[PDB]
Amino acid sequence: CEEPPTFEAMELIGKPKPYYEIGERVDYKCKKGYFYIPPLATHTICDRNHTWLPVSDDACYRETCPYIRDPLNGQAVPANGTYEFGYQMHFICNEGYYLIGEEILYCELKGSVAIWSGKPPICEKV
Amino acid sequence: DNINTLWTGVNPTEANCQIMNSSESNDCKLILTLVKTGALVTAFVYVIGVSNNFNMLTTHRNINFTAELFFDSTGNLLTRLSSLKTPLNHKSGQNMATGAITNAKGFMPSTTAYPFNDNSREKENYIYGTCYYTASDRTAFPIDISVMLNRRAINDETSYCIRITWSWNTGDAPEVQTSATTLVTSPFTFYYIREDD
Amino acid sequence: DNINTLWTGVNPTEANCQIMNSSESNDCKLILTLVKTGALVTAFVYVIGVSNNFNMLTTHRNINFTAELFFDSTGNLLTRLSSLKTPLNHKSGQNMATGAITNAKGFMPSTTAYPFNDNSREKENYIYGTCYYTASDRTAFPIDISVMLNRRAINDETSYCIRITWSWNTGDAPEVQTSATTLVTSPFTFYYIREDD
Amino acid sequence: DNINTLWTGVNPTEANCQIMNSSESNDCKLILTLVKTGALVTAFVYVIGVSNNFNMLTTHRNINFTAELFFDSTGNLLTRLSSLKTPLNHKSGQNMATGAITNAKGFMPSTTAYPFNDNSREKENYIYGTCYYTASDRTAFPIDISVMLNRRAINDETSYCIRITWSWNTGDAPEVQTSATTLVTSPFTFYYIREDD
Amino acid sequence: VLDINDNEPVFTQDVFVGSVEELSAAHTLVMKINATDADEPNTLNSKISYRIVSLEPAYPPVFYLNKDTGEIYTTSVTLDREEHSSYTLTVEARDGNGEVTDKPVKQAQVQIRILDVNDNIPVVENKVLEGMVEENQVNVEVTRIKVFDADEIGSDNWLANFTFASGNEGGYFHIETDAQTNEGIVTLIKEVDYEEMKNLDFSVIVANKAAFHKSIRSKYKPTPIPIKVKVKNVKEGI
Repeated sequence: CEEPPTFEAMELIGKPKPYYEIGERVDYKCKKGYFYIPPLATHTICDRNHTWLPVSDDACYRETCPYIRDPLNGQAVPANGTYEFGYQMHFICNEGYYLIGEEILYCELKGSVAIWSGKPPICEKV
Repeated sequence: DNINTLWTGVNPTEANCQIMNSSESNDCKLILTLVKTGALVTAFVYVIGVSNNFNMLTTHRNINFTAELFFDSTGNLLTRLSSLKTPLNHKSGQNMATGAITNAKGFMPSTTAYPFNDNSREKENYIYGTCYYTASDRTAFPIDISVMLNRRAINDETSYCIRITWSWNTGDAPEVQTSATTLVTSPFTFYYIREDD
Repeated sequence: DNINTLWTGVNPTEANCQIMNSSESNDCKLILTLVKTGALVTAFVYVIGVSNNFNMLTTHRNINFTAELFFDSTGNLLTRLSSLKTPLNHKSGQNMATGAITNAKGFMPSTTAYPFNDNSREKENYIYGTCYYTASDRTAFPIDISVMLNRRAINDETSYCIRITWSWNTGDAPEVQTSATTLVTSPFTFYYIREDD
Repeated sequence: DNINTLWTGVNPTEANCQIMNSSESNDCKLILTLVKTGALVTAFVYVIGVSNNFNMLTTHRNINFTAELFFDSTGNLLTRLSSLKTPLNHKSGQNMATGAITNAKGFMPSTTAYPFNDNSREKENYIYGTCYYTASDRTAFPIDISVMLNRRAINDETSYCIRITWSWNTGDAPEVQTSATTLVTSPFTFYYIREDD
Repeated sequence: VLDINDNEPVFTQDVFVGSVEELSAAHTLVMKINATDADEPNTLNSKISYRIVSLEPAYPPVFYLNKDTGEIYTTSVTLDREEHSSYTLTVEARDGNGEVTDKPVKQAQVQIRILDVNDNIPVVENKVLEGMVEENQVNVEVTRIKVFDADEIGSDNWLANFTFASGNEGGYFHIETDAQTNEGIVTLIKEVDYEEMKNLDFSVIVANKAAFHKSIRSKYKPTPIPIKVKVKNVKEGI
């Protein structure tokens, strides 16, 4: 094999080598900001075909931000229907109330931690 | 040879301690372990909030709550008076073993080091420290811990007493209404001279 | 009966840990000792700076560096993933014993007390404390230590994890360009419930 | 199996330590316990004031006082130079045992981890912490503790050294003239690597 | 014949009154509420079930009324007198089932006063303090210093006790405490010669008359507040 595959959310461990003998095993590690869930494998072996046996980055899942409860007299909703980072959260105030804080929050990955871009707003009576 | 340990067990399934007497239907889960180290006992204590009224404390600026453990002359927990409503026992894996307690008295605070009803040595009956609360924004929040060892007996059965008071008094609460999830305090480790077996 | 200790040894001859991701080769000397005390494990950790870049960290006002230790199902350290690049072993004098580890798993953090990928119990996976740095002027500069236990895995082999993050963020750095000699941290001792042998 | 403890006994009848350099006729009661925990030693130390001059320290806003323990090649205390004026012995109930000490050397600070006359590893000979003093009005005043381990030997006999320095610098004295009763320090527990048996 | 809940418990007084100290621990008896009847005691229709109908200001939940005993305690939410000086409670007593029914029952008012403890360090609002001493003048107010404390107005926890950190070893200045506004009146009690050019600046520390509470003691850092003193150059003549 002359090319250990590259993936979006999982990085090879160690310095890549130009060539690996048949049977050599290469292990990966889930990238900074992603975390492993079993039972999918995160390693591969160079077969007799000079092709790496099938392996995918489905083992690692994106880091998620803390859960937010609905503001009093309000309603929070995952803008993209989940909590993984790089996504946003929307807030809506009921008919009889108005929003006072940030309308939309963005959950961003700082280093290895996903954090919300601010604090949840509140709804105030009109 | 696990008899050196006496603990509540790791993550009990159901709440095993009532801290707030204002509530019923035990409102918390107290993880307390005591391990013999020669002439000392190392105590490893923390609390997991279960009830809504307990978990809502993180939303308040000023808080104080105490866990009281009264042990009889044989070293067995007085469940009726104690905040911890389940007996302590030896380590059997990650749980509590079932059977008689092997030298419970050895785990009790020493009466000589920590006496009863003696004002002249009152100051010897206090231990202090700090634990931490992990907030939603991942910023650690310091919580003061005061441990009083067998200073005052309540009735004729109380032979040893441990009162662990968690408290905090700051300007801003650790959490807000829409972020508070559960009150889990970082483990607090302290030491005390132990009564003879 | 030295099997109750799992440590790096006392002052290893050569640097055994690589912390700075910005650097290559080992840059410091991580002294880590785990003692099995009944139902707990006492961890005793500190760092001795070796590389010039690592030692120069004392000149910067806001710094944080993390030592990652990953252990497989048998409790053996995963060298390629962990910052420490030499396996721990039992006590033999002031050096590491040579041979298979007798029940390494027993020294690993308990999965029940400290779970994996459980968002409802995240707060249970954190410990905090303070260590100290002895400045050139013999004053103690405080350093914050955050220990994260086996919350998140990174591959199919990592079964336990200890992340020890040293940090400080102050107006003035502990040292200046001309006084920086070596970066060593006062020992930090913490405790955690241990997985069954 | 009490040979794992080396202490001064729980509340000795008569004072057994001379701290204040300004007085003689040893003036305080230093309770010290050393417990062997695998490859470490747990040191559990506090001081109970006896003489009036010591107990009057609480009426001052800036105090420091040091206990120096010097140990020979066999780990036996040098009663002539050490602040403590009674040999340490093993646990026998709440009192010291009578007889030769069984492997005293194993309790001493390790020369390898903590060396003599080495300005490159000076920073490795310091440990730091905090204890508390309980006032009459139930106020816990924090007291800084610095432990210097076997860095400098005054004479030929000294093979190991432990210098425990208590200090506080507060705003208002913890006590007044009519309120000081005794200067009891809340227990302080630290750890150090122990010399080979 | 079986006794029935045809009547209601009679409160021993229309307006119950008690008090509790600020920063009091959890589960300290604040009051006891008393009510009785004329039925057979220790029965379903005679056991008195107390219930808090309402609490002004209702937040935080700082009090707890035991239904079986009628004694009002504090709870884990520690009191803070500065946030709320007093609390009002509308309470009621019932029997039989002991639950809230459509039929109303007599209600009583319970007024709980929070007793102030010295849990706030005074601060000096003025940042630039400078007097102007007239030469060779005795018993003259040199200047004033503003002190603020959030504790109860008029109590020993609010009045400021001024002490001289330094700069008055010559016994020149004395500070009185104006309790009307909790201020420090710095006055000169000795003659000063401008030719001597006596360097009259000093530094003082501010503290409440009563001793500080255990919650803030051991955290008190007495930062010296300097005050600069100028001496007038009186033109006696040439």
